[PDB]
Amino acid sequence: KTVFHLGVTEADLNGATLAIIPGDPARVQKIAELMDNPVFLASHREYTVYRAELDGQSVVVCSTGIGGPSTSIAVEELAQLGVRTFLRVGTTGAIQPHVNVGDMIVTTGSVRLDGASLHFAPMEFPAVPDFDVATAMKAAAQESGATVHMGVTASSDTFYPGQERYDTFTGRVVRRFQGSMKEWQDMGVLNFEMESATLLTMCASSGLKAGCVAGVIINRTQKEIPATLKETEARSIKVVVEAARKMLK
Amino acid sequence: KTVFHLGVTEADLNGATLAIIPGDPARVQKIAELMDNPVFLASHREYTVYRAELDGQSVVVCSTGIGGPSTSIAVEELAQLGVRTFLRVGTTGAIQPHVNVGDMIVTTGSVRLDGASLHFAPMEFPAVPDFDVATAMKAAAQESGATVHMGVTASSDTFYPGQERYDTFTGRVVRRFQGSMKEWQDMGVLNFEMESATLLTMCASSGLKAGCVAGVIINRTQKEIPDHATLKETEARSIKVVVEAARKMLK
Amino acid sequence: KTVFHLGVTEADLNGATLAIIPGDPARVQKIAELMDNPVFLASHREYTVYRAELDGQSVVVCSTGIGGPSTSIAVEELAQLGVRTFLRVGTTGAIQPHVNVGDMIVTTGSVRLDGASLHFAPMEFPAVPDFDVATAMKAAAQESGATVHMGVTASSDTFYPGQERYDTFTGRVVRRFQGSMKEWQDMGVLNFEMESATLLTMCASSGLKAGCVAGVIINRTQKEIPDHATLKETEARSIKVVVEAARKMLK
Amino acid sequence: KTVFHLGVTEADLNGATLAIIPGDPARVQKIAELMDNPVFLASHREYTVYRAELDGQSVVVCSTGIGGPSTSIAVEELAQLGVRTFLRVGTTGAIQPHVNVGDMIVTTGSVRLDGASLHFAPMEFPAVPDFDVATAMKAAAQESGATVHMGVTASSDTFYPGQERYDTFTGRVVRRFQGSMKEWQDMGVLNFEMESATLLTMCASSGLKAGCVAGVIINRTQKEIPDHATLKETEARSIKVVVEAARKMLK
Amino acid sequence: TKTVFHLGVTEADLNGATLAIIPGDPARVQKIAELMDNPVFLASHREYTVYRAELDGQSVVVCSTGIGGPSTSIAVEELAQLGVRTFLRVGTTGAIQPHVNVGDMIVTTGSVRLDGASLHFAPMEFPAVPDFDVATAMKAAAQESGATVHMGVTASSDTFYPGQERYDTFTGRVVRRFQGSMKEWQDMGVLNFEMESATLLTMCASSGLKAGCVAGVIINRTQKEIPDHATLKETEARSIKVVVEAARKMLK
Amino acid sequence: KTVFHLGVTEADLNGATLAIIPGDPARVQKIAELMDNPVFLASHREYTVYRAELDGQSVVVCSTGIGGPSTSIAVEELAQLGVRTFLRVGTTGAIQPHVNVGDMIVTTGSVRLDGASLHFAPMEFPAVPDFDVATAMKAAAQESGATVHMGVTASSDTFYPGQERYDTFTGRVVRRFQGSMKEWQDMGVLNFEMESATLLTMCASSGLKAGCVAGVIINRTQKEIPDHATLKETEARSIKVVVEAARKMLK
Ligand SMILES: O=c1ccn([C@@H]2O[C@H](CO)[C@@H](O)[C@H]2O)c(=O)[nH]1
Ligand SMILES: O=c1ccn([C@@H]2O[C@H](CO)[C@@H](O)[C@H]2O)c(=O)[nH]1
Ligand SMILES: O=c1ccn([C@@H]2O[C@H](CO)[C@@H](O)[C@H]2O)c(=O)[nH]1
Ligand SMILES: O=c1ccn([C@@H]2O[C@H](CO)[C@@H](O)[C@H]2O)c(=O)[nH]1
Ligand SMILES: O=c1ccn([C@@H]2O[C@H](CO)[C@@H](O)[C@H]2O)c(=O)[nH]1
Ligand SMILES: O=c1ccn([C@@H]2O[C@H](CO)[C@@H](O)[C@H]2O)c(=O)[nH]1
Ligand SMILES: [Cl-]
Ligand SMILES: [Cl-]
Ligand SMILES: [Cl-]
Ligand SMILES: [Cl-]
Ligand SMILES: [Cl-]
Ligand SMILES: [Cl-]
Ligand code: NA
Ligand code: NA
Repeated sequence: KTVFHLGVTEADLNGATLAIIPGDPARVQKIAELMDNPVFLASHREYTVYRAELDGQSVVVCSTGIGGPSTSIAVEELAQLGVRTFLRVGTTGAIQPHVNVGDMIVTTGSVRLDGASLHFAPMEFPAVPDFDVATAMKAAAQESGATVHMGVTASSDTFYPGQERYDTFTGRVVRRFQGSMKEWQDMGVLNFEMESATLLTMCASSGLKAGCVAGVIINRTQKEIPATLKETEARSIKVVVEAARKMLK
Repeated sequence: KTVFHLGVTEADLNGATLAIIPGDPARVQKIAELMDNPVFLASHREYTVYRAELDGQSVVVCSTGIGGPSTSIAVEELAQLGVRTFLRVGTTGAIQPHVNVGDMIVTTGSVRLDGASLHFAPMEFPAVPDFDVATAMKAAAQESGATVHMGVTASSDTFYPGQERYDTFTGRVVRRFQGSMKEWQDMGVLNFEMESATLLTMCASSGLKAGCVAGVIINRTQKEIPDHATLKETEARSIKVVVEAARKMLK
Repeated sequence: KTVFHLGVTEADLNGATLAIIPGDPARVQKIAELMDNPVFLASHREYTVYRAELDGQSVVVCSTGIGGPSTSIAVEELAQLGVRTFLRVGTTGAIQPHVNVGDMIVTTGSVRLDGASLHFAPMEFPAVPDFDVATAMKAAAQESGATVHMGVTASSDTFYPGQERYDTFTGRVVRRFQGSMKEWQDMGVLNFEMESATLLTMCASSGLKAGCVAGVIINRTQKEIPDHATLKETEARSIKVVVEAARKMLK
Repeated sequence: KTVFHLGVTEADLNGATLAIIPGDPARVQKIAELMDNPVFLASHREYTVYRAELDGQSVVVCSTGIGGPSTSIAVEELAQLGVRTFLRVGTTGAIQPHVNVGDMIVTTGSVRLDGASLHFAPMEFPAVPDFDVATAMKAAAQESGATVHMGVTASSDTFYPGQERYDTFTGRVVRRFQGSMKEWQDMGVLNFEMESATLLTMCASSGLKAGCVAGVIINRTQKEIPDHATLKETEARSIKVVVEAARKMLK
Repeated sequence: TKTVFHLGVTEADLNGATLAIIPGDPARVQKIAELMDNPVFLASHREYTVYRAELDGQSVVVCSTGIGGPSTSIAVEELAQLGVRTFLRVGTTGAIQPHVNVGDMIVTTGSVRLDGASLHFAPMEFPAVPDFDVATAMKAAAQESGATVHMGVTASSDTFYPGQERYDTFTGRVVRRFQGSMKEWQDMGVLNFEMESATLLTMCASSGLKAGCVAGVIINRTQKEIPDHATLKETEARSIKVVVEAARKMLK
Repeated sequence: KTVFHLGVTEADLNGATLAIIPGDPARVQKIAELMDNPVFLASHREYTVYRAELDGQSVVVCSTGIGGPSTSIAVEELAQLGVRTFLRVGTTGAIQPHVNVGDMIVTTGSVRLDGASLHFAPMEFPAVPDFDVATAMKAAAQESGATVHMGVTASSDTFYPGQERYDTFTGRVVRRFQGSMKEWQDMGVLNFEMESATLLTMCASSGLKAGCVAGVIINRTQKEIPDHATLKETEARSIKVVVEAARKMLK
């Protein structure tokens, strides 16, 4: 009736079966403001929840927090309340030189460098989006006029060593991750983020539709920031909202 | 010059950048036969290579044989002569009761129950089709008015124990694969085949575009295997779909 | 300001080399209020930061959010700002019959059912606390008058399947975790939690000092589900115990 | 009493309990031709099947195609029809400088770099020939008067990256196989082929006798791709040797 | 009237002992029991030399384990069938941190599992951790000796040579897995190499038994590969006194 | 110039290139006394070392103790002093109903249920004997009139749970090994033993010749402790066979 972490009920969702799930609680409201009749529902820990409407239909907006453990909680509890479709929006670091700060990336498969995904399916199972959601997300991202890239995302449990950052307190990166970036680069992996491997594996093995779209906020091959930036977020959230439109009507 | 197993040259392909790759060599000619200017190129081991023309472009048809290892040879060597897109057509066993004998399945991702995918990318890497190919194949399948499913495929190095078959010489399945089919069923996996995990992982980690479309020849929830007039028909429909998909890619 | 997520500088910390790291941002304030001169520093995403004084020395307080990935960012950036000692306080589910709601557990080693710990050390490395931190935590816990258990904690990347919960949307639990609780019971594992394996492995392999203490808010084996009052007293006792442990660590 | 892929009944094999299993369908006839009363039985996909006699007893010749997946189908379906002894003959690449082209190698254990073996036994189980078969093979190989080597074989699911070939479309070798040849070479491993890991594991764990003998068609300390001048002579020796090994098994 | 397979002692022989001291080397069994009260030779079979003694009025077993977790697991299991619940290992170890000297004592607070037999008790993710009481008793016994005492992580290896990344061997070869592992353990703060603690701690920690491991540093791997003779018996002496003191504290 | 554990020199071995390596120190003298000129050399920890002569050649006899870690030190240190061939004789527990107490088993391959084998080669490498040594051992066993079985041996790092014994202090066997005996049984594994996986892998990957023969002292379909008289009988057979095997190697 009423879930452990989210602090909402089935009634609060008003028949919603699609969710937009940004990482940052501070983005939930932003996204809801782009839809119709946004209403605040609840906020507990990293879970801020809104209801809104698109084309006359209920949509839920719920933040995940950073990483797959907290993402998994959110997805499962919305699912218990009737949600069947999940559209993730986020920020990403690009690892290809042809990929630009400001570009959108739609994830066609994730490399599983996370742990939560294994709580749903064995390593050999693909971290793959629902086909309709990936489709809708590509359309939406191209409709924004930005450059869009479809493809493989490296989904890490850490922001630092698992993305091979060396500018850290120790300067160390464990063997498994030493040289990992060049390896992903040669395989044609586009980008780094931290939630998609869990999300996609969990959804694809559990009877749920999911996808991931992210705006590129940094490129790891050049490193340099241009600042501005907020527009990338602005574009990201317009695109995810658009994608939800296409899933609905 | 000449690639080692395929026995063809760059000139032989006549500028083709796309391939249809069935498993069965018998299918190579039947597929070429549906396009323009079918030309036989080579038959070596399990590799029978034709050239043909679609919309004024050369298309290669090349069989892979059964399993990832032999497929991996076909792809790599075709790639060396300049092929960049690979459309696999194969047969499959459904493991969902709603999926009927005759339906088509376009793989959106493969469970890697194979060995050869590991020779290209580590287990964590997704065995996923290139999105355009998968899109092309969906459209082609729908437009031919066939029941088409999009989903995850379990892609196994064996036909028997790795697909949890007990009607065998020993009757025994190793621990890893005992109860495995039911697990795949609970997760929503649609089908069993033997080549896609290798194909998809290889291509996606190598700068090549690939997809896998397969005709359902058996449903593993029913006991009784379907007849000859259905097998031959499934193959016929399947061949049509992949060629139509090839057309959509070329433009 | 000098770190990506936490948005503080080392100066903001006022000398602090010890941090108390609860999971819930809401509890950051309550912990700091048990000490001297609590000061709000920042709040970004799951990360709320306070400093305060214990016996005239600076202590930072910083939420982790739920799970190893968010925990790991907080620890690294706090380490970047000179923090060297990490006192984790949390809630836990018990799996031993002899451990009752309201007891304290001090982790002497974590079962690594997480993924982020593998980003600092391969699986064979022990998820173990700094001995000094564990000692201090035990002495703090006993001096509270509470019942205190020392032992192994199962630290899971999920709240549901990885803690073998079946009260879920699918009701399904992957093979790896089917029967996992029974196995942990038989092995004498004391409790389930979500951040200890990442924290302890990270610190033990990075020249940093860490321990974990948690209040038992449920016993999964017995189905002890407690009052809001009990839940409150337990939370209160935990926070108090961790502040005391902090006081013992301080020179 | 029939089988899915092979297209032959039990009667067709006329009581045969032993099969010679080359990889290449074109070697089936040639091996059959060295025996008595050879009869073509069937051909489907990579499976070409003959029957012949040695010393008044029936023997099956069946190609397996390239790799363990296609091999496992063949071995399983022969086994269903009463075959118990499997003698594989193939071509191999030698990785030790002291092994010459034209030499014979009898495998005494395989490095399992395949995937299909896992479908029969977990990785810890050795990929080991039946002692008798391997004895017969050694004897037959010596009698041919080529140099014969007994030892460990690396059996790979790929021709290219898993045998550390770099003259490829990408030139890329995944971390796991990057430096693998220098490792095998330093462990005294003798050669590379693609089927023995699957064959040996499968039989050794399933109540079946098996071995693998191979003609050296290339020395990998020299070149990557085999040249045609060589294939012809080494083949000739290989196929006589394996027929001699079979005669010896039958008594 | 139970009499175990390898040890060849009975429950009666232990006279109620619930604590054991378990050195690697049979030569040390008598030396340790000789530091105790009323030592009695019980049995010797294979690498298993067993004595009984008493300490602050309670029976104690001394039993060698031999080298490695396989032989250790047999001894621990068989002693447990006979009522033993607490196990204190003493041994030798090689230091891998520059600040740790020959002569120092190292008390293991957790082991890197580079063994095989630990997996026969618990899967890799389970921690090879001592019982907190024993480690405490061991810390305090060790400090009591006026040796420098170090608490930390120990790499517990199934080999003396490649697993501890020794190159001065027959082949000079080290398999990929252990190529450059020493530097990695150094970088992570790991203190020392030895061969029994992962099996011992994982086994007991998952089996309702109390265990710990204290070891004297016989070599520093920043200096040489092979351990020197002069250091041996002085470091042996202090080590066996430390373990005897730790058992006292355990017993009360 | 000496070795660290064995306390012997190259001089002490007097040119010997073959070793007989039993598990039990007690056995070393009894083996040596079956040859010419036995000479006690050293005894330190579990390593008793003798020298003797067989057909005018020096032979070393060196005990290993129980388990692969102590075995590995013994083989390494003997090899540093120029030993190249190692023949293990040990005791074993059969798991097949038709193997009797008293019988000999020569190992053709070991299931690697140990840890130390991984310190010389990764899991996929086969744990297999030198074919010459295994041939010598089979011959030595047949000619002495004992029953010999050739086959696969499960080589375990523990006596108890790794060999799926439940009559233990806990009655607990970890998931990995629950059901494993039946699995080994069903695959045709002959026996259980603790040293062969380490020895065979280490030697096969390091240019040394090795083998393992074992006297069956127990059958797990029986679970009985044998008579003093049948135990001593078996040991006498075991050692006679290994010495005869060593002789065939020197001829
Ligand atoms: O290079 C990047 C850019 C963004 N993120 C995202 O940043 C968030 C944490 O700040 C995570 O949720 C993750 O998805 C990365 O992990 N790496
Ligand atoms: O149940 C089935 C039916 C068909 N196939 C496909 O059939 C071929 C062998 O018959 C293989 O290439 C495989 O991809 C299966 O794997 N399983
Ligand atoms: O049975 C329990 C009880 C508490 N927690 C803690 O509760 C939080 C989830 O709400 C996590 O941070 C975790 O540490 C569990 O994971 N499992
Ligand atoms: O260097 C070589 C030489 C030959 N083969 C054998 O070549 C066949 C395909 O050409 C396979 O069956 C394989 O066993 C190799 O794998 N590698
Ligand atoms: O550098 C060292 C020093 C000592 N030991 C210990 O030495 C004993 C055998 O010599 C083993 O028990 C092992 O624990 C090592 O493993 N490495
Ligand atoms: O059932 C048995 C019988 C004997 N051994 C052997 O017995 C010795 C220990 O008693 C070890 O060397 C081992 O190789 C077993 O492992 N299992
Ligand atoms: Cl976000
Ligand atoms: Cl908390
Ligand atoms: Cl062949
Ligand atoms: Cl010792
Ligand atoms: Cl023995
Ligand atoms: Cl039993
Ligand atoms: Na094939
Ligand atoms: Na030993």
